[PDB]
Amino acid sequence: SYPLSKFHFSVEWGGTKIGFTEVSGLDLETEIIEYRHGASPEYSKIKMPGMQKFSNITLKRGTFKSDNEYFQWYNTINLNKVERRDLTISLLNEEHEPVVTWKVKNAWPLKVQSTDLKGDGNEVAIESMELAHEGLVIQNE
Amino acid sequence: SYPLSKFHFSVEWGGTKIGFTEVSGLDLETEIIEYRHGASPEYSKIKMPGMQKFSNITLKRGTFKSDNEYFQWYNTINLNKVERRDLTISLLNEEHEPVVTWKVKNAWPLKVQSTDLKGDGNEVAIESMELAHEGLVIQNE
Amino acid sequence: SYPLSKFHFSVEWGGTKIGFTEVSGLDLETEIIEYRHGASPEYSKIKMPGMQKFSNITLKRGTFKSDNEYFQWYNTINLNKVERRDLTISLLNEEHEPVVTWKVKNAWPLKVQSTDLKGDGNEVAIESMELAHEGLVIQNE
Amino acid sequence: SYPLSKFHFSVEWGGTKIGFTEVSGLDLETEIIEYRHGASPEYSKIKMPGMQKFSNITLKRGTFKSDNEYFQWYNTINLNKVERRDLTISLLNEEHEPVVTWKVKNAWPLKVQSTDLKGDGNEVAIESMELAHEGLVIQNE
Amino acid sequence: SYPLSKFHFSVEWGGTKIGFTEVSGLDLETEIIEYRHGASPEYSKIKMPGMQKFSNITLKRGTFKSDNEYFQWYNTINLNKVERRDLTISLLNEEHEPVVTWKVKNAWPLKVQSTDLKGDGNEVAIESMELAHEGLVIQNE
Amino acid sequence: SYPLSKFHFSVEWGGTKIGFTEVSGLDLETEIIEYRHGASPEYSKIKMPGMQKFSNITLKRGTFKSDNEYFQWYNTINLNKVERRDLTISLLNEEHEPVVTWKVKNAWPLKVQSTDLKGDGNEVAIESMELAHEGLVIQNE
Amino acid sequence: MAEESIKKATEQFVFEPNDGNTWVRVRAMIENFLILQWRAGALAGAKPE
Amino acid sequence: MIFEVLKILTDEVNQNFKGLEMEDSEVVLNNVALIDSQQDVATELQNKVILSMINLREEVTMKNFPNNVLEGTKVTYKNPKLNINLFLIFCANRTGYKKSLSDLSRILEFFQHKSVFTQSNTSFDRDLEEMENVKNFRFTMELFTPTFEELNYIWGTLGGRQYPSVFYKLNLIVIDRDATTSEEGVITNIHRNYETL
Amino acid sequence: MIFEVLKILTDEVNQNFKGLEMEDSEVVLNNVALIDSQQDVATELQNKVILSMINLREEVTMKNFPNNVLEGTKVTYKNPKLNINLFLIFCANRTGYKKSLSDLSRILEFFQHKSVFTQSNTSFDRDLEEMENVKNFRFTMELFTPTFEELNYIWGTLGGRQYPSVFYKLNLIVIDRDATTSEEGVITNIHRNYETL
Amino acid sequence: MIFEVLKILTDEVNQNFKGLEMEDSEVVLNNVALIDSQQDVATELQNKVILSMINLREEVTMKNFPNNVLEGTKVTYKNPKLNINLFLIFCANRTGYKKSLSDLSRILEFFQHKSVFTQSNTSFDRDLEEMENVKNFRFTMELFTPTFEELNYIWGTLGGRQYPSVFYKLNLIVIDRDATTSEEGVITNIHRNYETL
Amino acid sequence: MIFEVLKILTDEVNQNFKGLEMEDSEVVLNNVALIDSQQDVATELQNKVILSMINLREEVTMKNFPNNVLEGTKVTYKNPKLNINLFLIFCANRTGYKKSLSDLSRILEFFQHKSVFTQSNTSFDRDLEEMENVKNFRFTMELFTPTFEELNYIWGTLGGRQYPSVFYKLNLIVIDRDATTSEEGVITNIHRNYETL
Repeated sequence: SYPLSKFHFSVEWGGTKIGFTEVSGLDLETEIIEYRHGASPEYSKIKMPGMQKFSNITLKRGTFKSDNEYFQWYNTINLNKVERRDLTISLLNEEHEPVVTWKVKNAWPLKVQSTDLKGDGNEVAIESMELAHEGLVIQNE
Repeated sequence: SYPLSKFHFSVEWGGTKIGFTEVSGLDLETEIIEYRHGASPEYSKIKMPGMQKFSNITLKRGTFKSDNEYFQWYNTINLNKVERRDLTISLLNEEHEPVVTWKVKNAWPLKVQSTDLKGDGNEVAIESMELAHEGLVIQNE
Repeated sequence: SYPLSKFHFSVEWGGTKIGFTEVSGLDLETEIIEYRHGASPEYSKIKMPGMQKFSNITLKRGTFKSDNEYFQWYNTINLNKVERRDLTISLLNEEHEPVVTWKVKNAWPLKVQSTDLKGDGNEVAIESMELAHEGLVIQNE
Repeated sequence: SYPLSKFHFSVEWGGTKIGFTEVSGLDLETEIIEYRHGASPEYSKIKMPGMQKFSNITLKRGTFKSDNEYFQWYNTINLNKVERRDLTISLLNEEHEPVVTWKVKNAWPLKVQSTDLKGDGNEVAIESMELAHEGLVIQNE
Repeated sequence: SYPLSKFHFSVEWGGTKIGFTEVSGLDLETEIIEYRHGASPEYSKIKMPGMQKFSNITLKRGTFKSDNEYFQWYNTINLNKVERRDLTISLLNEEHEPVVTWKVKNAWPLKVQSTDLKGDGNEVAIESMELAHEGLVIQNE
Repeated sequence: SYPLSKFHFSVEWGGTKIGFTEVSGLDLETEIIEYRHGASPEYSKIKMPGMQKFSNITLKRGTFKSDNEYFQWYNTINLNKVERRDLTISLLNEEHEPVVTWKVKNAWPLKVQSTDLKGDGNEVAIESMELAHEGLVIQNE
Repeated sequence: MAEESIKKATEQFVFEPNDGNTWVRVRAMIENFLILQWRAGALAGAKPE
Repeated sequence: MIFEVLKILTDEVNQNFKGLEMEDSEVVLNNVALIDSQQDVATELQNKVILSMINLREEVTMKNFPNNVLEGTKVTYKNPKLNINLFLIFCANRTGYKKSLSDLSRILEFFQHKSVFTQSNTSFDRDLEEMENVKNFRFTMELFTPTFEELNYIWGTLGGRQYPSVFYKLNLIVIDRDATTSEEGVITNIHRNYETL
Repeated sequence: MIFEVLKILTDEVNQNFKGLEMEDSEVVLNNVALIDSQQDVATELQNKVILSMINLREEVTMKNFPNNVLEGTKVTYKNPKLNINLFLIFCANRTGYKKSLSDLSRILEFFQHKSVFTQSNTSFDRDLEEMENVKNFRFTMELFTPTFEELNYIWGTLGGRQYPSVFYKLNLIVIDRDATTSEEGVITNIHRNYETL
Repeated sequence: MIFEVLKILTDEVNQNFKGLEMEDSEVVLNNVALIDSQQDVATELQNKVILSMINLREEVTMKNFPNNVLEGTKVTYKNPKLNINLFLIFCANRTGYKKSLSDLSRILEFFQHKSVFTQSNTSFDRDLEEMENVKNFRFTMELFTPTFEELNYIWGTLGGRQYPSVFYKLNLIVIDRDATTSEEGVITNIHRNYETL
Repeated sequence: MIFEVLKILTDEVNQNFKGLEMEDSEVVLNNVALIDSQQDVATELQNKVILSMINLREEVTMKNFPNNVLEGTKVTYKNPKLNINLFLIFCANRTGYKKSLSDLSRILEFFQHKSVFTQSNTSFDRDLEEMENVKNFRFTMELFTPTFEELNYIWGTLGGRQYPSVFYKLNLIVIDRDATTSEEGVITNIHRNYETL
């Protein structure tokens, strides 16, 4: 058929703007359990799945005037309480409709990083955020 | 004679499509046992083979519409249960017949990684999978 | 709209001059607390926010005659006593007015680094300072 | 006189073909024993030789049709038993006669690595083997 | 005003020649002490200065005939005794007068490194020395 | 005056040939002892010299027919016995006379490394040796 | 018992091409079954060979 | 299919200039490297926009796909298809420098609005005799902007004197002869023999 | 909008030379690579300052922004807008070498004082017929100084013989056709069905 | 064997143009770097496709193989054989630019279908006097697509003005003089002497 | 000894063409960079194979070897000898392109069979007056194949238009004036004095 490209995408996160520059960290991983008893004629181990793990998601975008959304979400931490959100990330075709969707439950931010300030170059300001979550389901149909 | 090249190959994994971009991790390794008693006139050790090990196999391909095969295999994990498959990887000649075959028993996936999303470049989406298994036999005749 | 650039900025630190070359280390981070009891049908953990952390801020500028400000602040350390200051860092627009401000409380210096001396190159002298602090608030409105 | 070059060589290993691409790991090493008593007017230690060590040897060559020699040697491992061989590696002159010879006793393979499969490049398949052994003698006369 | 450059400098160390190629390691650093009691409404720590540290200074120059000054200073070590010297390092202006001075007390050498010998290149011989000391004061007025 | 270059040198080691390609590892180093009592008005430590250390010397040269000198010296190790030699390394002027001499006592070899064999390049064979010793004195007069 | 399992392994190829790709897959499926029976102690022999 | 895809693309840009009532702007297929060669080709290039092909690549994700056909109790064997990406340039060579900057805006505006081209989308003349081999196609256009090091490589092979230009990347021309190598019958009888070893 | 932004910028520099009572200095829009080409264009370039466009880039932070419009109970769909940065050169080509160094100081002095340009700021003639499409704009100018390796890349595509020059970077030309692809009505009825599974 | 392999390859492409009833396309063996040299060779290159050799490499995996022969109780010694890979270009130089793009599709279509060439496969004239030294051969053809940095290297040694082109990589030309250096007899008597040391 | 080694090597290749009964192929020592210079040297280069020297290096493993002589009770001091490696090219410049590819195979076939050259091996004329300084020599020839980046460096210093060529690496030309700097007598009396310190 025709392979998909990765430069057209959108993110629904509960803010005003959905345009970002990069997304990373959409992975699934299971730990392994191994076993061997002494009477086996093979001298290697047998393997089983065990407990599951999820990794943190990083989002990056540019800095604009009168948009303090990253800091407003991070400011809802009060001792053990936070505002948890659903996160929907889609890969789009040429008529801007979803093709592959990543569905994330119970997300909250743990790290907010601002831009660094340099005098000599010509560069725009990028802000970054890291999210913790409790599960991910991939839909491609 | 004439050496073989490594860009024409196929993978039988229980899915619909057999065309991939890269395969790695087809290795065999044995641990070592060492010994010396104090009366030996050589001042070094003697060596024996012991227990055997196998490494994980990584497979990569492109992302296509309406193909969610990677996630469908990973979704069969229920506590300690999974669907284990046989895996056959062949190196092909010019008339598309097998020459060197790697035969793998009892495979199941442990890590599924999606593409990252970037705005500035021109790049296609690649997905990757890591497999655990319990043995490998090489046939070249 | 129009993205912001990162080469026009100012720092109010209690000294005479406000022009610097680079600023880094303006971050916020929260540690994570995890939990699972044995009867849960999901085989992963749930996540909470815990204690908070702040990172050190680095400032760099050039070396000028009759300006020993870095060493004068570092020389106020007497056993457990120091002069703690408020720090205000702003990103400016084309008419030199603040847009994004970082507000820092209770800062004091812990490392002062001088230039290195080299004979062969053509290079100016840069001095650097590292600051410890007790909190940061971002204002963009 | 005239220095020797390192691109013309042969390996006798008990197989059919003696032409390889690279050899590494032909080293000798002795551990050290140190001593000082408190009455010595020098404030450093005296040194003695102790026990001896040998490192593993790696061999690389190309992949050819109907040559499974690497796997046939590795398949003779049965619990603690293996087929141990003598290994003779020579550096040759212009009339193809030996000049420097490395003589190895009691060799057996512990790691066999196949090629990786890539679609985009133009590359030949290389296989590699790692050997354990119990001694090495250099002859150059 | 006008920034200073870093290629014109001098070192007074008790030897005959004052011209060197590079100087590094002129730093000041204080360790940190942290505290929190359980009743505080902020969930981060408060910070104090504690004990102070100094780093080693490295000096480099070229090798000349009949100048063994580096080895003559290192040869004064007799058990716990050494000849300790004062060290004055200045940055000079265009009429060769001091502008920024680093004043070092109680210096003695701990490492002396000679040049390496290579046949193929065209390179001069550089010798290097590392110094331990007990304090540093910066004067720029 | 005029700086010295580092490509003309000789080594007297008890063999037939004195021409080598590179020498490294001619260093001197002393460990440090630190102390502070609680009543001192300075909050840093005082420093003393302690025990001394020497590092290993590496020598490299080319491989020639009928010269097995490296292996003949290494073959004199019998349990704790070895043939210890004096080593004299000189830097030469234009009329081939010594200028800077390094004098080494009680040397013996601990590692002998042969060349690696590669088919594709054009390269000569280099052998390398590592030496342990018990002292070094520098003479430049 | 062994025949029931082997039969299922070869029935998967009823209308497939009769060529080298098939022959390799058929053999691999059968050997993996027999190796597991050997590992469990059903068959005699020091090694599957 | 290289000439037929680029001839179709040339007609779509020329139709867009017609709807905007611009009677001076026309795109021509030729090569940019002969603009100042002064040998018999440069007179066709004057006062025009020139479209050219500068590079060819191969799509890697589809390289190992098979191409056999099953029908009834019979199989026919074929070779795998070749898939090719292109790299293109639009080079404006008008008499006035101000007129070249106006044509480059129109080309940037046209591909901003329409990026997918099919056999049902386009308005090329199907009856033309040179276009008798084309059946079904689909390709996309994507804007490509190089760095300063890459511009030095590109104009280093075209003369060393640049012109106002835009660069595009074309996706998936399919090249396939579709010839038969062999025919065989499928498996219909299975025999199994067992022995006690 | 590429020609109209650069034509506006050319008028602002020429107005600044008028207020300083310098009647010899004028800026012209043409391309620098044809200064010594000796074919029919070089006679216009003599004894003038030349402004040219050397590169194009795309702004990445605004690439995935949507562009739909909601009104009443109806939605119209449009494609996202394209945003472009430029890289420019001012090349002085006066008869005297001393006169070229004086004009480069004036251009550096002018952009030091004024860096933002809007539709209310500028003094170009709005009544002119070639400028009938411009409505609203805002761009900034920023000085760019390259290293020795970058100067070799830039003058490698312009001939290989440099001239006294300054380089500038222009921000945000907006390119958008503003055409409609579709129209639909919004959600006004919701139905929910439940079953016991 | 360099000339004879490339002469055989030239005939196979010319036979494929004949079966497609194209009477204008012919491939010629010459060098691409003299297309615009204007000294006595360029008149042969006009309106043709040109095949040329641009590089030579050596196969490393077969370098240390021996070549001795044993027969009876006698051994003859020979030097090891040399094995060479080639890098080739097909450069289209037709009068019309549209005709060059049509010939490049045909060459890409031909090697997609047939990639192995032997002494039994090919249709060259065996009776020709220049081909009296060829006995047995086998080589493969593989498509090679370079990056933008590599194209600058290749066309930097051919003039600096590119043409529509495809690149191929040829495998294993065998070069061997097959001359005898020595003859000796094999081991037939073994004697062993033992002493008490 | 640079001219005399290369003159000997030129005669060995010309003798090999004579034994194969080829009366058109001759190798000439000149420089490749003046093939199309069109000033008085190019007429000698036409329809010939040209051998040239492109680089010089120094052997590092023999650099610090001494060169003193002991005889009787007397020592003479000399400077150490210089050892040099060469890099060479064989460039075919025949009238026909097919004839150049045939000569390159013969040169590759010749060095495959014979790689060591001594004063007893070769067939050059010893009686010739220009060769009166040569006494004893030994050198080897080894084939060198560069990458695409290296070919751009080599042909960048020879014009920028390549020809069919092979590259070789020559080992160990010895350069030594063999002059005396000093003479002294050896140690024959030893005196030792001891004191109690």
